[PDB]
Amino acid sequence: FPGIRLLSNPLMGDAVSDWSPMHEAAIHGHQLSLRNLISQGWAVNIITADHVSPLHEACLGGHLSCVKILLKHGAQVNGVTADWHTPLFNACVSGSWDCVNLLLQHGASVQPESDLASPIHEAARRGHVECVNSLIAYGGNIDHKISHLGTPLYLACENQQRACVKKLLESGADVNQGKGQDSPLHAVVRTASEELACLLMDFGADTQAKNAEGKRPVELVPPESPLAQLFLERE
Repeated sequence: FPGIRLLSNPLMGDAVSDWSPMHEAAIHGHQLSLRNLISQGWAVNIITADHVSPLHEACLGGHLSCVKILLKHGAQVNGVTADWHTPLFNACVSGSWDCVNLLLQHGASVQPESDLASPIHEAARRGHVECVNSLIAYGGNIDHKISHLGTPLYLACENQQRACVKKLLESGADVNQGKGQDSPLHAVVRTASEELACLLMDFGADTQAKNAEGKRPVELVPPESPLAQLFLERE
């Protein structure tokens, strides 16, 4: 990339490689401090040994004015850390829809290449509905299914994000797409989440779908449980 790097010295660990005063200012939302460092000739595209830029940190803190000044001075929008995080992913972590919108305005890719850090999944799993909204407005696939993770719907259910599950279903998410053959309905009955089971069913979940073990959702609940009596009622 076109930018300054901070290298680790594995033989000299006190030597700084994991931070700088630019990162320091970004993480704490000190945009005036960032201004001063920039006017002193410090690059905004400066990455730690783990490939973290000040923009990554500003986004993680929801520091909108810091994001703006970094972007103004050429901060890379789509940089990926050693953990595959993009600035957009980090904004989704923080829940700052303002930061998310601004990044998307600056052409941030809605769906980065590493399915190891999906913004829409992260937003959904955290219940950040506004962030989910912004991603969809910029082309994000509400049903994007990742191997060994699932859909945003599946993750929202798994993390008990009832308001988010409701919003995803209201926005047209496929009620029946989960993770592999484990539909969202299977997953929530297994955890005995009656709120989520009824919500999913209200939006047309398939009570007859079979999972990897060949089992319908009803077969994952105790026969005397209130869920079982609901499933039986419908059959």
